[PDB]
Amino acid sequence: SKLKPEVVEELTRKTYFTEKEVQQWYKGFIKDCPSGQLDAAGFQKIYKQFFPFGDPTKFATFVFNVFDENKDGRIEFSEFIQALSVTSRGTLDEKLRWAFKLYDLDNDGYITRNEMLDIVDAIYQMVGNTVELPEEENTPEKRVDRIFAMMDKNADGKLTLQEFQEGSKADPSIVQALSLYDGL
Ligand SMILES: CC(C)c1c(C(=O)Nc2ccccc2)c(-c2ccccc2)c(-c2ccc(F)cc2)n1CC[C@@H](O)C[C@@H](O)CC(=O)O
Ligand SMILES: CC(C)c1c(C(=O)Nc2ccccc2)c(-c2ccccc2)c(-c2ccc(F)cc2)n1CC[C@@H](O)C[C@@H](O)CC(=O)O
Ligand SMILES: [Ca+2]
Ligand SMILES: [Ca+2]
Ligand SMILES: [Ca+2]
Ligand code: NA
Ligand code: NA
Repeated sequence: SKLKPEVVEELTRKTYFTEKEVQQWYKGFIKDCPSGQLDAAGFQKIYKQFFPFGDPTKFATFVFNVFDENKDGRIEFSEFIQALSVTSRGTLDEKLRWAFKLYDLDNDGYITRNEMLDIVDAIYQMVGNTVELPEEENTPEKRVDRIFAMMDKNADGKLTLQEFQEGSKADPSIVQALSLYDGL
């Protein structure tokens, strides 16, 4: 009940984890999902555990789709560990690029005001009452307006990856959120 040697080596080379950390995360992954394939409902259950005082269902669905690389409706361990690596230990640039993919719902190379608003409304639902909101950003629409004011340099209503990267790095509050390693 362990990973084959070849897979351990492969996954270690593709992530910021060590061999022992990979084998350890697999033990926990298998314990919760014995088949090794996480379903949308199971992934939903996990996110409900991160945010018990809100509704993470909509956001969890968007996240599930992004990191289901091969789009087969299941998150296998290889997809899980690589997602976890970028999201928990990646550099700022690598995290930003996965953040862009999440906001680019149709993967067409632009984030529209409507694509972003859908995600941000999911984020506000997920938080719930667990974050006091300044009045100037107490709605998804207000947050989106501020973001596109800061980042849409050509004012075409869409964000390229270049606009999203430079705009995010300009805001000290965004830089901090994307510069953590194991939550620190
Ligand atoms: C280690 C724990 C905090 C964690 C995370 C996480 O790090 N999230 C985190 C939060 C913030 C920043 C970075 C990471 C994720 C976790 C979940 C989703 C995405 C990323 C990490 C999970 C986890 C839960 C259920 C699963 F099916 C698999 C893993 N788990 C739980 C694993 C644990 O059930 C092992 C099991 O053996 C214990 C038991 O059965 O009693
Ligand atoms: C679960 C965790 C590893 C995660 C994911 C994710 O879904 N990964 C995952 C893992 C395995 C399988 C599938 C998915 C994404 C994550 C990243 C991109 C898109 C969707 C989710 C993030 C995360 C990282 C930086 C951000 F700016 C925001 C969120 N994080 C880290 C969140 C953490 O910074 C929250 C913060 O509020 C707490 C703190 O201050 O430490
Ligand atoms: Ca998959
Ligand atoms: Ca798009
Ligand atoms: Ca633009
Ligand atoms: Na590694
Ligand atoms: Na996408």
